[PDB]
Amino acid sequence: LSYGNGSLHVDAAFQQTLWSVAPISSGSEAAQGYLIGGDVLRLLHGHMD
Amino acid sequence: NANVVVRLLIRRPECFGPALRGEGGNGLLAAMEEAIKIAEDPSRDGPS
Repeated sequence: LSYGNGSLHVDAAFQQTLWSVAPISSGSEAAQGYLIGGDVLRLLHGHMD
Repeated sequence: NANVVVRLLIRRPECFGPALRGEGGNGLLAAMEEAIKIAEDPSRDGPS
């Protein structure tokens, strides 16, 4: 993480920055359907109409 | 030994001097010309 420019940048330099890794989803992925966060969907009101 | 030394030097870039360090450091040619001028001009080369 480089602060040299006015904005913060990500560059492959010989200085090292600590990165924290956070998980979003795992490999379980229980069955199908089962609405999952960060999904693209359509909200249908009536009888699929 | 060459690989180890190169790796250590690139880990610590300040070993190359004011020039060759980057972030406002002039080129090697500019540094050498400046050093020539410093050597020629007293009060910058000797203690005085």
